[PDB]
Amino acid sequence: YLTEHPDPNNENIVGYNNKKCWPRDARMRLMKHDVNLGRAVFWDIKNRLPRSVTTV
Amino acid sequence: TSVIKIAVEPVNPSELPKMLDGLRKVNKSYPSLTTKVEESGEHVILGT
Amino acid sequence: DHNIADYMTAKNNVVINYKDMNHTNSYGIIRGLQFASFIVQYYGLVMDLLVLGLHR
Amino acid sequence: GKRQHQKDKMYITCAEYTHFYGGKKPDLPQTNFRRLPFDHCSLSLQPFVYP
Amino acid sequence: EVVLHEDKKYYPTAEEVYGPEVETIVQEEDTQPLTEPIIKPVK
Amino acid sequence: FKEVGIEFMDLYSHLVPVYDVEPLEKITDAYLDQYLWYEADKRRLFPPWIKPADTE
Amino acid sequence: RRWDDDVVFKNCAKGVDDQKKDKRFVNDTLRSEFHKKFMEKYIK
Amino acid sequence: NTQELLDLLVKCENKIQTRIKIGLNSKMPSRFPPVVFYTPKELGGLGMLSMGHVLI
Amino acid sequence: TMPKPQWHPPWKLYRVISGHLGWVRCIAVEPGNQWFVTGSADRTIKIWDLASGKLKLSLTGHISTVRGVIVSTRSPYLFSCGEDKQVKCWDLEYNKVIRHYHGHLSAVYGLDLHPTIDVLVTCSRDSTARIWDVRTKASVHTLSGHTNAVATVRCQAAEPQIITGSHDTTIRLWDLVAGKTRVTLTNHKKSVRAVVLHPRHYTFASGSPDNIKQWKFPDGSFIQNLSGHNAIINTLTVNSDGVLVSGADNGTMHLWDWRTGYNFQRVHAAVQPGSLDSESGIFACAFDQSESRLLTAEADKTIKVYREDDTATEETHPVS
Amino acid sequence: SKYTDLVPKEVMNADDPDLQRPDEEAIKEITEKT
Amino acid sequence: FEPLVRDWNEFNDINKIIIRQPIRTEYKIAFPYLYNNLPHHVHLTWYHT
Amino acid sequence: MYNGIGLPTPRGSGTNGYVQRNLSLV
Amino acid sequence: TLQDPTNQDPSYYLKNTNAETRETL
Amino acid sequence: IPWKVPGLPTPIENMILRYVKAKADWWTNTAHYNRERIRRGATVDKTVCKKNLGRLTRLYLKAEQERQHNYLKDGPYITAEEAVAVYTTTVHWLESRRFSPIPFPPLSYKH
Repeated sequence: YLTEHPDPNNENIVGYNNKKCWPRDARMRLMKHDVNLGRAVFWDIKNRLPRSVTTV
Repeated sequence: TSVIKIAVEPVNPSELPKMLDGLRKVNKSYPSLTTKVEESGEHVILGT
Repeated sequence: DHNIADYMTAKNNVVINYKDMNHTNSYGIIRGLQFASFIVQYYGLVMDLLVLGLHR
Repeated sequence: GKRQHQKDKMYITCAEYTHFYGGKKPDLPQTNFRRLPFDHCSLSLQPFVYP
Repeated sequence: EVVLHEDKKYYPTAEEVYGPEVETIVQEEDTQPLTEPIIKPVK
Repeated sequence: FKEVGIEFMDLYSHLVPVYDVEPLEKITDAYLDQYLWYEADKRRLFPPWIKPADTE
Repeated sequence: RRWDDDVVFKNCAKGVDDQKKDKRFVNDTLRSEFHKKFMEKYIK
Repeated sequence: NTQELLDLLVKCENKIQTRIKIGLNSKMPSRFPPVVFYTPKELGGLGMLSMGHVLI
Repeated sequence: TMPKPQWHPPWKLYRVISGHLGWVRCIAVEPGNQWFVTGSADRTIKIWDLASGKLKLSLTGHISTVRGVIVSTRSPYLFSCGEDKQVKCWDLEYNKVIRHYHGHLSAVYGLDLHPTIDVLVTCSRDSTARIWDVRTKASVHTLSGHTNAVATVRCQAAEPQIITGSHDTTIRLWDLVAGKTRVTLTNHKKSVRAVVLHPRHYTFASGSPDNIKQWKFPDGSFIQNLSGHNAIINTLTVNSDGVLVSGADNGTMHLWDWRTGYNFQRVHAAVQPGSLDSESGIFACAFDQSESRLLTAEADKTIKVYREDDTATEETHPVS
Repeated sequence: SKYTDLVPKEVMNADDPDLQRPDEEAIKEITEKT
Repeated sequence: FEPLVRDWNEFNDINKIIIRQPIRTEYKIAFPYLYNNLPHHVHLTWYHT
Repeated sequence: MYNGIGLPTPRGSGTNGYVQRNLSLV
Repeated sequence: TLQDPTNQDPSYYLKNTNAETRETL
Repeated sequence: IPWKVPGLPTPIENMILRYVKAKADWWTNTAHYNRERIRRGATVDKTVCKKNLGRLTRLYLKAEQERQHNYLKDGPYITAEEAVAVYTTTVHWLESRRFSPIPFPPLSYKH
């Protein structure tokens, strides 16, 4: 993922969206490893699916 | 002795230098006021 | 049976009309048909086989 | 005059224009704290073994 | 190539129609809040 | 086939398309819908990850 | 023998790489970016 | 477990009762004691089910 | 036939600004060259930065098309009129509407401030003009006499103090204190939509689809007929160096020499990407206070900025 | 009312001062009057 | 009256707090600049006579 | 809003906004 | 300082082509 | 519905296309912010909800009718390769699960 989408300024925390319904102890902690793991999983699943049939 | 200890922090983090400017000014103006910076970056005031 | 398949696919190809405007549907499905739910589930099955593998 | 319908007015209200139609958003915090722990490799983002 | 319906562009670009010597500004959002005055009084 | 009419159900936060099909055709579609689901359930077309299932 | 061996498609999210929709200002309002986002939000 | 809902339910129960009082051209609370709302339809009341008389 | 006209360099487009969502109908520059203000059919008033071309602020009080804006020189106010029959005073210390004027019967088409006295003059589609006390919001006078919609209105210290051109193709020169017409000028054949007053020449020009006519104060004595712009002209703007700009309804500008009536440049600008070729048109233009840049508010919803061309000489572009 | 006042008047700079606007004292006096 | 004014952080964290006495509202009225983040339009009260 | 508890305004809530302390704390 | 807190082809898109797909294309 | 008037002079037609485009912008922007007010709860009037629903329907059908036209002109979006891969994959799935295909219902069908 970081090969295809290099991020020098570490802005990946900005787009990521988490549940504001829970308290701060209960929300997702937006740690560097976990934010990039989540984006990499999503990107891999998104590459599975041709844009002409559907997308995520 | 100054033993009462209060920690301050700007609301906009980008506004941090102005606060530091302000801190030096209160340090000149109150004779026994102490200002420290901790390891974790808190700015601390000691007063009575 | 190919007769039923022709009936379902041909049934999606209709003129849609609200008030003075009308056009032919030729691309997507019309979700308000009675058997549309079947189509979605069956077509969704194909998308599942893309996201998984055949093996998984 | 009575300000009877103030949310639904004959124009776009000031707060509504700010929040939806291109007014200036306050935009307070930007990447306030994003530091990898010291024990982690910068490339892998996982605990190093040979630093 | 083949361009999807949400991808497709109908009109040419602004710097295609005006040229290189013309600078195009698109302002969708403004840079001040309403709270900040245009003519600020001296304090 | 005949043309279908379209309206929108206003749910105040979004709009939902509502399709109006002729009655004769609608009886034929409803019969096909029941038949297809019965035979597909008997022949095990849809694998169990496909929800909503009848059982729960 | 990676876990994505028998996966039918690859590279399908290579086009959407960069978002620059803002700088393009179209005068036609049904073709504008705002209206396309509007119609995507509210007819769902 | 959702406090937002409990606030919303108290508001909504009061709006329904107030609309019935508006229909009668009066909002004075003693002409409309809760017996007229909560009493079941089998005794002549409106019979509304309650959720908003809780402590939040 | 005439003397040799003065040489003026050509102007070229250098900046296109695009942020409104309807026709830009009016434009005005602050007295200190820092910002200009445009009003739109969008119903928003936008304050832009004159140097960078950036949007500073938007103000949204109006109910219909904002048809004219002007900035006060002696107070921090912005005055706007609109097709919703309403004239507003905006306080730029607060960015708030602080007062409004009532009594107009139809759409207000333009407005101007008297340069010494604190009155506001607005012209309207009910074929009247009105003189308003700025403070106490009272009509001191209604100038009446035109038989169709008054399209433009201008003010000066010298007599006559108010000039109004109208859709009944006449110009009227008014006594401000009595509120009566002094002079009526009926030389045009089609409706007079734009009038401009020279900065120091004690003359004025008026425009109609026929041709521009140039007249002499105080009595309205006809001087000259400036001909060639065969289009409905919406605005006249005069420079201090003697440049006259005529912006048409089909999108063409003609630059003219005020002295001799010589037409030295014709400009027709492209429209923005989305629009139709019929969407080109110019509703207003204004020089800044530096007079270096020319701002035109247009019907393809853009603001175009023209700059005088420094590389060109008399040898390159001769005066014919 | 006549014909001679619609023909184009002389087009040249015969008199720079005659077209010039009045001085500041006169405009201040008329401003105060009005 | 009606109100006049109408993120994850380290400065506000609960593991660092020594809850000895609660901070009442009276204290925030009494020393408003000490116990409030954002005191706008606040008046200092007479201390003692 | 005393001690950081309660509605800043009771208006439009549908209730009078009376707040009491929990008596079943341990 | 290691740490200071104060600072194309048609058969593109098409991995794993099976026998019937190769033969058909 | 496409509007053409064959005789009509082109100054008049340019003026008409100008003012129809202006009214279209006024109409569509009003649709845009009354929907926001309806969603946030700011309006309580039912006739404005009916008018917005009407305006919204017309805008949706203008867009959808364009989408169908582009589908026929700009080609199918599913390529021959992607279509054959989808089809062949489904065949292998159904073949491995040993699915017997549904027949046409006979008229002497017991159910």
